[PDB]
Amino acid sequence: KILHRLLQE
Amino acid sequence: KILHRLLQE
Amino acid sequence: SLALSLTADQMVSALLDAEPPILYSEYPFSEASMMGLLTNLADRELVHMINWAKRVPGFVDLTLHDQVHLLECAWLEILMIGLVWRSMEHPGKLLFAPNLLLDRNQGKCVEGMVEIFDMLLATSSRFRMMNLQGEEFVCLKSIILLNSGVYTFKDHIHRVLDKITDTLIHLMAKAGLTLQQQHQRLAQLLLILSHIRHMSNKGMEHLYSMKCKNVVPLSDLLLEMLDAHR
Amino acid sequence: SLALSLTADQMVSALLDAEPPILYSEYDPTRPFSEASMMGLLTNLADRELVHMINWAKRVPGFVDLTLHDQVHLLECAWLEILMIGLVWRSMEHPGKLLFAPNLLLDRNQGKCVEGMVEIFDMLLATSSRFRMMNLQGEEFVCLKSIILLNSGVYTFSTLKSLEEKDHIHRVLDKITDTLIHLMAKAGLTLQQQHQRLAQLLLILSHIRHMSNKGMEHLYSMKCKNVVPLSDLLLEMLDAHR
Ligand SMILES: Oc1ccc(C(c2ccc(O)cc2)(C(F)(F)F)C(F)(F)F)cc1
Ligand SMILES: Oc1ccc(C(c2ccc(O)cc2)(C(F)(F)F)C(F)(F)F)cc1
Repeated sequence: KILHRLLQE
Repeated sequence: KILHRLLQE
Repeated sequence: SLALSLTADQMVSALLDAEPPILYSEYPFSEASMMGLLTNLADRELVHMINWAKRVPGFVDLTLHDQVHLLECAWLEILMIGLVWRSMEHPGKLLFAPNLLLDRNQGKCVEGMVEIFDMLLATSSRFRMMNLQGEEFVCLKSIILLNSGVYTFKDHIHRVLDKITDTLIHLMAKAGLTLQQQHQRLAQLLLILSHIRHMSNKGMEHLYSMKCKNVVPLSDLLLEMLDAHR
Repeated sequence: SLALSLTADQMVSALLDAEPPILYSEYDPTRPFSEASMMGLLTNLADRELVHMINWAKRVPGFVDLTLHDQVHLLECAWLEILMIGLVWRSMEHPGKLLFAPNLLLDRNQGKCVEGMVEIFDMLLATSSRFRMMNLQGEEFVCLKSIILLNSGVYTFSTLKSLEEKDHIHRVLDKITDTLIHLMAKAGLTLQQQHQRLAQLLLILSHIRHMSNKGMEHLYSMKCKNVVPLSDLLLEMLDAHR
């Protein structure tokens, strides 16, 4: 899930 | 419109 | 335009005074029976809403076309905030009418409904914990009427909107709030209007989908108000 | 908490510092366009802005203090509002035009070129016009943008404790409110004028919420049409709504 991933960086 | 009528009492 | 020459006291009193009455529902549920009751009630509330509107200081100084526009844009928002207001002292419950007080489980009887119930209940809880006052409530309801459709048309409406703002702070100074509590409360109240707009948008889609499913026929008035949104 | 401790001026500095960059599009004015292609260009652009937005959000005081779950929710709820207010801000000094990118400045006539998009463009234009008449300031705009991120999802978050997640957010919002007053007082506004402008600014957020909801319905609809293809992150953000 892309957003989840970007928020974790 | 019914609204028109109602607004003009 | 008389609205501008009124004092805060007078504005508040005019608004409290124009308040529409709390209507009763026709005296468990299915989808058809539920939507039947609610749409019957909503139709009656609309008639009283239109009359309340003409009693909002400044509203009647607009051309008929502008009155129609504002009401067409804000009608569901105004129904919803009223609903939330009178449900305030019934935590977990939505007081549609004194004889029709529903909870969330009753919201699952209509497809797509429980999601909207939840948002409504949330708003009610927020108002409750903010200890929203009736005088504040009527100011907010009035702001919704003049604001929701204004940027989609004006100085007259913003003058009046400013006046209502002045009236809200006034009410707060009275209750004994410090300057800092005043501008913090003002902001808190106005930000909830954003959520009310969101609930309206979701509600309008839901209503449109139920018209499409031909679950219950809608009144010509309700269909007319709905249609103004597409 | 670092956020609840900043001064008005430090708050403004922090937000101004965290501003994402203005991106370019693949627009080629040598090429005439179609409704669909112009929608491809805008979609590609929004997808790239989104990535910048997510990293911008991390830099908004208080945001990082929340659970990943809460962060995800706020962005899912606020993303299109944030793209939109950013768009109207940079279009502010171009009356009648939307500045999607420095190399892509559109008027409504060309937005009519796509389906049901013109209604949204006109709303966006109206907002910019409103910003213009209010003479909105840069420090005010950054305050508003962060209010949207924090506020839009705060009522739709819930067993007992997460209740304290909501209270932290409300404290941050209160600070941003204090910040806006500070600014207005500085610009030499009477008390009455500060209150009135504060209300004017916050009421605009209602219209932005309205535009977002309309845009979301238009996006979901593009998808169902399989004409304009959507990016993966964005199909994902869209889905978090319907
Ligand atoms: O106080 C009311 C009364 C009716 C409603 C309606 C409604 C209630 C819940 C919804 O999810 C959608 C519409 C209903 F369909 F029930 F009549 C409507 F009038 F807005 F359409 C909302 C608020
Ligand atoms: O920075 C922005 C802001 C809005 C947009 C729009 C958009 C958003 C997502 C898309 O896939 C296409 C357009 C939207 F509909 F959101 F407003 C548009 F204005 F370009 F239409 C694109 C980029």
